[PDB]
Amino acid sequence: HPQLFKSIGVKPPKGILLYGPPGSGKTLIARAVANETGAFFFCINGPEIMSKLAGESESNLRKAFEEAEKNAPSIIFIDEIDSIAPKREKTNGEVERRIVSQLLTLMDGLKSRAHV
Amino acid sequence: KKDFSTAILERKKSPNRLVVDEAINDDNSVVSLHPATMEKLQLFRGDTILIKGKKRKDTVCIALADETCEEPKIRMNKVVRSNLRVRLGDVISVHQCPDVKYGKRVHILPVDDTVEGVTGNLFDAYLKPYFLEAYRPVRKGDLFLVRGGMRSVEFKVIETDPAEYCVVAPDTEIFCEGEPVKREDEERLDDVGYDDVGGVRKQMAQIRELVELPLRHPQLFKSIGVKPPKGILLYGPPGSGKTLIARAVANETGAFFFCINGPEIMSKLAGESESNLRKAFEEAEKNAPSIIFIDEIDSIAPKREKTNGEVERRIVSQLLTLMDGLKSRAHVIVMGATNRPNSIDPALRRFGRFDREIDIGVPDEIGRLEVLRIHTKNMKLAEDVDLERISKDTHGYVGADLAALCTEAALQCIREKMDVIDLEDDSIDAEILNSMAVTNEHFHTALGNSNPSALRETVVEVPNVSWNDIGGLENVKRELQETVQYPVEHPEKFEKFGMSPSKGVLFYGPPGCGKTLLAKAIANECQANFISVKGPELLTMWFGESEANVREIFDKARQSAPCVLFFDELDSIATQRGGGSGGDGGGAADRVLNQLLTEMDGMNAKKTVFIIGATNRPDIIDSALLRPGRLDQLIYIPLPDEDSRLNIFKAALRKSPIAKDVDIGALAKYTQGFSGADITEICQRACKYAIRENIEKDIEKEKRRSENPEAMEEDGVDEVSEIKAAHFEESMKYARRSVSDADIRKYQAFAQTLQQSRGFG
Amino acid sequence: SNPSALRETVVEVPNVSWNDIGGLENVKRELQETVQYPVEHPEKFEKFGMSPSKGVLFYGPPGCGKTLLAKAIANECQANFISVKGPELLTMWFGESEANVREIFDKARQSAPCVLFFDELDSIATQRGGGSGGDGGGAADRVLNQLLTEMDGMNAKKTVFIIGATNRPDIIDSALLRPGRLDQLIYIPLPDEDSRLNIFKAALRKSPIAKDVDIGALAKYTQGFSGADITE
Amino acid sequence: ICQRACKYAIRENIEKDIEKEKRRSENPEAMEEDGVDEVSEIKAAHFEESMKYARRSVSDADIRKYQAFAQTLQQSRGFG
Ligand SMILES: Nc1ncnc2c1ncn2[C@@H]1O[C@H](COP(=O)(O)OP(=O)(O)NP(=O)(O)O)[C@@H](O)[C@H]1O
Ligand SMILES: Nc1ncnc2c1ncn2[C@@H]1O[C@H](COP(=O)(O)OP(=O)(O)NP(=O)(O)O)[C@@H](O)[C@H]1O
Ligand SMILES: Nc1ncnc2c1ncn2[C@@H]1O[C@H](COP(=O)(O)OP(=O)(O)O)[C@@H](O)[C@H]1O
Ligand SMILES: Nc1ncnc2c1ncn2[C@@H]1O[C@H](COP(=O)(O)OP(=O)(O)O)[C@@H](O)[C@H]1O
Ligand SMILES: [Mg+2]
Ligand SMILES: [Mg+2]
Repeated sequence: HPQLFKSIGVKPPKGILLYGPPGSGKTLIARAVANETGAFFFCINGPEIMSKLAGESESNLRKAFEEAEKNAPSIIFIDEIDSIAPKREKTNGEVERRIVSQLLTLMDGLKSRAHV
Repeated sequence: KKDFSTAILERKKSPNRLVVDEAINDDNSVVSLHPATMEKLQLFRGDTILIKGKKRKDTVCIALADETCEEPKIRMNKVVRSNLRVRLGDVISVHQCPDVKYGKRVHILPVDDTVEGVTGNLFDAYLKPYFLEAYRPVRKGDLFLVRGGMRSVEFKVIETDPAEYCVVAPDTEIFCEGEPVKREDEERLDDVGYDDVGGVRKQMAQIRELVELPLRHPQLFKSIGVKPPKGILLYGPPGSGKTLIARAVANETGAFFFCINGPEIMSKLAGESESNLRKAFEEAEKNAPSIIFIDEIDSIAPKREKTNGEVERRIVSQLLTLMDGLKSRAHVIVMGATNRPNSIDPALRRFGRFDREIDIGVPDEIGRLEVLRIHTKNMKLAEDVDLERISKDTHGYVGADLAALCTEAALQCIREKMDVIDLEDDSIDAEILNSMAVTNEHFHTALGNSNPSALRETVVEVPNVSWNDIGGLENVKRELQETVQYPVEHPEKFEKFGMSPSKGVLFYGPPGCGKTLLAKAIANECQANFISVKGPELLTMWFGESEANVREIFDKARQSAPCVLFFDELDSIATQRGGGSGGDGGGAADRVLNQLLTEMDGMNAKKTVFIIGATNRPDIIDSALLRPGRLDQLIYIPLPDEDSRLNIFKAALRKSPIAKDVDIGALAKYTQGFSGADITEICQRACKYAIRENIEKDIEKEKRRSENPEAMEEDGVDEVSEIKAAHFEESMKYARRSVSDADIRKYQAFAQTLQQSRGFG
Repeated sequence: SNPSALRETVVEVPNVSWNDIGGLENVKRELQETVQYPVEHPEKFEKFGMSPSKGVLFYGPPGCGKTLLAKAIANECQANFISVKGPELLTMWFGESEANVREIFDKARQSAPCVLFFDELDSIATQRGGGSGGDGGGAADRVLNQLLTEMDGMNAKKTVFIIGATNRPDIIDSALLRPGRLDQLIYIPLPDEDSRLNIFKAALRKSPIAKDVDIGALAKYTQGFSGADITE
Repeated sequence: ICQRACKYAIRENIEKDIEKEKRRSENPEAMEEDGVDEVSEIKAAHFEESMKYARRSVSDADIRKYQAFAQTLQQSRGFG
């Protein structure tokens, strides 16, 4: 129902961060919402993206974002952001910095909405 | 004289610019002036004039005359004003167009939102009848509204021949050329202008003086002979409006823009960033004048110690080498946004590189009100939104948090109306989908449902606490005035005697008497920026950030002169250096004390930045802080007496109703030597007893009325409910003083120890 | 089987009501008019102008009915009750460390309204005297200052109440008694003859009692006994 | 003491200046008379006012302590 937000004039939020104890139902809640709302759900696992070779991880993330923006409406359930985007107290891994910056750039370029 | 620190923003009066307001005539190409305006401008009947508005927008309109119009107003209708991106009460320039040049290969196409369910043909019923031989001036891109019946069809002028502007003559051969322009054209709603940045009127003034003047007036700088600065480095709390200010000042000036991003460059693989930066700079230089906004510059040039990465070092070196090469003087201005001035690699702070630094701090009360009024110009507000109280309630909210608050308020307003709307489909009724106006209750709910983001930030403020609501202490007030205001307000007269006043005061006395109140009041009266720093904050931030705060506090106090820096609770750190001290905590306390002593020996050398400290027990204070300079001046804050107690009682009860039989003088005589804050606690306890009595009475009356429904509304209504003598009698009997006679005797003993001048009476 | 998240924080509404305690009638009235009214009837105070006080320090003999009082007031207010003891802060100072205390207040801020409770303050609120400071064993230098800094920011929030308890009112530092940080002080006394009668009735409410036992005789016998001793 | 006298003198100077300005403002018919601001030197009244508040930075025991610490190094006094 985008009509309400068109009439009252507010941009709906475009990001949710579920956090809680490990094994408490976060993935289940996300999957239930995706299946109940009938949207084109898309899953990006943490270690799965982080386990691939250099250069391939950015390609996978870019492909996933483009595919989600291709079949609007869509959802991109990034899983375990702790693994792929850790807190940067001190790190030197070039692949880690590249993947974090790629995620930031894609997230900030997502502002063209199209129900993502 | 005038304050010229913000001398660029204000307009200059001219007989060529007028004010915009409403009119009567409703033709798409007419505006009604007063004949005196035409006489002053040497304009006549039927002339087609050019109107120039905000964000470099302009149009052509036919100017007619009427006596009802006022000379300083233009009487602009709604459609043209919408095309000019202005509102009533703004300034619009006027000129004359010599070349009408009726168009030949014009193009006129409609808009999607008005052709939905269109009645049918628009060529022979909407376009030709009202624009053939109409001689209406037309400018490319104008969204003009026409009616060929009940339906109003907006039209966008895709193309004209001549391209800029023309007149719709019968020579125009175009029909409704099929394609309706979608609303996406207004999706890029002319990006950001200047009215979309509000709350900061000095930082924007500095940015304008550094950017818009070099790129639009090289004559002044060439005449004076000064080399204008290139590097600019915005910084402030995250989400406070840095990128927005940069876009506002770069899009309004009309210069070539180039928005480099931090992670965007960093995301690319090694060996490409070094090429991307060089290509970006070489492209920007080629299109003088040029602005290069490098967002999140802290990501691509971090502190070298904090990275120890080869690729990071290489990209930093490439950036430095490129930046030093901007001396071509080809009007290339670099603006590197960040949020921590201490986290940037210091090699970028040298001369030639980023050297001007501007702090986009958190907005104040008027700033928050202005941000709210800017953001709520689209929501369907109700007729009871009181934004002044909303702005006053919110403290520590940066602009982004205020935008989130407005969005949350609208979401709450939608949620409150969830009873009627279904879930399978929507659009149950236009009227039901209408109304739903956001009232004050939604704003209160959203304010209670949200959190700030700048509570820990040092709020360099200008307190509103005046001399009043303190009471008594006339001698201390006058001594503080002579110590503070005169060296700031009249610095030239002290040169006549050549005796430079000191730059420190110490406040010692019983715990709680208005020690911070006097400092805040004098800062308010001098209108100097006030900074409140406490001992616990420094002690915890030492372990938080490895003592990278104490120098920063003095730097932020020095960059805002005049300033009355205030240290509260020196008793934690400023204790004398005992011989039995030990441990990490004592070491940290002594390190903080020594760092403070080192900084005060340079901040009190010059620059006239005032320092006032307050301590609860003076004899335990280290004797280093009483040497000449630093905190030499000593002031004792006494316990208030009967007259002062009456004054403070009146100040406390000024904001609350009081019964006329409560002899406040009898309360003053009732108390003796109380600790200032205990009087406020007595007032609060009286208020609590009064509230309990009033709520009990109301609940009993409601229960009585519910028990007997037939008892209609009697004359009994809630009165003023003044705090009567019973409340004070019940409260004062629970009084518990905070300072025993031993503490005041110790303070008096110390005061007399210092006051060796007792024999000079 | 054993839980995997037993060490997680506690956010709940305790089931203890006024009837679970007895003898503290005046303290019941005072706590009601200090906690319940400022949240459930807020606009009256701005009607009178002066703002209420946020924070209450209980002091009394060990085991005399302090924690039960906080539970009861949280139940009456129907606000989330977050309980953080003394040693937990010290052991987290070497776990999550510096940010840990902040996190607690954040979970107090996001779960408004709340009644944050600090028991065993004597372990951390030792006075900042001449012998204060010390190494990592002297947490009174770090956690006390961090707690003061965090507590000075809660004044802005309308309803996040702070309650502390301590058995050693003498050793408590003086920075926790200035207005803005635990302004009010309440003395929780040892239950007296009527109070001991009520507490014995409350303790034995859950179990059958023989017909030959007189509660009054036990109450007169047990004069000077705290609540924990009656329960024992 | 000298700085206190200077500050009191500047207080007197600003008070006199504002008094003259108010007198001129009242009945603005009063033109620019010959009462121009004088040298405004520090007067004996200012010094006497300041003297009544000056403290004493050295007690009666520290002087004797320093004298003893010096005298223990001056043990040739008995043979001088
Ligand atoms: N709140 C819940 N309601 C119903 N089933 C649940 C709930 N939480 C967990 N489960 C079930 O428990 C199992 C594991 O939960 P799952 O949602 O897969 O873990 P998770 O919380 O996603 N793990 P983590 O990534 O550590 O947060 C599944 O079979 C779920 O159906
Ligand atoms: N002073 C301001 N005036 C008007 N709008 C503002 C102001 N400050 C922030 N905003 C609003 O804040 C929203 C987003 O803030 P923005 O200025 O984009 O964040 P930022 O501070 O640039 N982020 P970063 O570069 O990550 O520090 C926009 O919708 C702006 O309208
Ligand atoms: N004479 C007074 N006039 C106005 N307010 C007072 C006075 N004395 C005490 N107070 C009140 O007492 C409170 C604390 O007093 P203060 O002197 O700030 O204590 P401290 O010196 O410990 O900071 C203030 O909020 C103030 O409103
Ligand atoms: N008024 C009371 N009614 C019932 N039990 C009480 C009462 N006061 C204390 N108790 C008993 O005291 C115990 C809890 O004491 P607590 O409040 O934790 O004291 P402390 O905080 O000193 O440990 C409970 O087991 C309870 O049975
Ligand atoms: Mg999971
Ligand atoms: Mg930015």
